[PDB]
Amino acid sequence: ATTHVTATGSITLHFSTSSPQANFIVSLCGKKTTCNAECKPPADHIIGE
Amino acid sequence: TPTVCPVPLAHTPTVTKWFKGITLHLTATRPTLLTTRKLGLRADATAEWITG
Repeated sequence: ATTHVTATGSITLHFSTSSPQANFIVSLCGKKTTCNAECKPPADHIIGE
Repeated sequence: TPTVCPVPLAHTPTVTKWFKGITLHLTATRPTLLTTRKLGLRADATAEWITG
């Protein structure tokens, strides 16, 4: 949900998706930035989690 | 009267990894009941008795 902020710091975030196309927009504080990329299908294909 | 009784926990199975499916390895020394059901609209329930 949130994290400690900094004057010029940087962070890493986890997420999941229903498509391999990682094209979307994401909001931090009140501002937002776009994010585009390609994700690949996994090897394992059987899990109940 | 009611009470508490013990029952065996049979040899649990080895699970493979199959494309849109699974293949299992059941082991038993006596007839045992097994079953499964989907988790969506269509139950697709199934049951069986396994001897060995």
